[PDB]
Amino acid sequence: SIKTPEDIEKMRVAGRLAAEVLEMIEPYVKPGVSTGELDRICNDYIVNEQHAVSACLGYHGYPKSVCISINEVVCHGIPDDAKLLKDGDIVNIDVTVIKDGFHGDTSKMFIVGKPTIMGERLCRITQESLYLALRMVKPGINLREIGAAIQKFVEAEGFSVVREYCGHGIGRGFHEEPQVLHYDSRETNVVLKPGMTFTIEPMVNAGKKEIRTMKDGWTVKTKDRSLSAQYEHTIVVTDNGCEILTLRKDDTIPAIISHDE
Ligand SMILES: CCCC[C@H](N)P(=O)(O)O
Ligand SMILES: [Mn+2]
Ligand SMILES: [Mn+2]
Ligand code: NA
Repeated sequence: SIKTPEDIEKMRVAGRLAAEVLEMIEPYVKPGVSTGELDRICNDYIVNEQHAVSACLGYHGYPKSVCISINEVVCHGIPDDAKLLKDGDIVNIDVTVIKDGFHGDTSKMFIVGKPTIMGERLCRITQESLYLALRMVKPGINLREIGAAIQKFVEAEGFSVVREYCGHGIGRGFHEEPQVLHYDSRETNVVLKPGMTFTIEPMVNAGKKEIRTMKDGWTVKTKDRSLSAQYEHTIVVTDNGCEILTLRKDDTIPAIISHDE
């Protein structure tokens, strides 16, 4: 659907809150901390200070407030008090908050302690794949072209793109049309129009693209157990580009990307 200026302003607020959760949690992502504790810190912040709510809790039965994925875990990892972070771990914390009826969905990678060269490389390339997609967003561009560009870049940099999960429209609904694939698919044919709001969240594997879903129905891992990284931003298509609604202080791209002169 096409969001009204009123809807978009509410999404700016929700997106900002989701981003602030990631900015807040940063210092706590240290060796020795449990993902369960990280989840509590995030949830307490969302509820007690932001006065919002996690869109994750109860969603299709999801048991926690945020998703925390480590190393070979591709996405939707479930916070656990017994899972401790250690040196070299690459960790994704995926936050989705609902505020004033609208969603803000975003995630970023954190590297614990001493980084490993490939771990840093994978995260760097993954974020750049997201940035490349973001710089392409504007009315007239087809989602298929965006997916194709992400895949071309990721593969050109020696990595692979997960196919089973994708970006998505977002608003009063957590996941709305359309699907935002991060690869070139013949199924995709959506011409972007101003007012559309959706996420871009490429999952990149250091090894092969194949994944495997654990018994809990949420935790997804790389089939070859290679590392997997992901970054996600919620955006709104503007008349001449896009506006990132979940930008953080550490992002190295501006919130508004216009293609004018
Ligand atoms: C509990 C569901 C988590 C959904 C993720 N935020 P995404 O939509 O980025 O995959
Ligand atoms: Mn997310
Ligand atoms: Mn999402
Ligand atoms: Na991972």
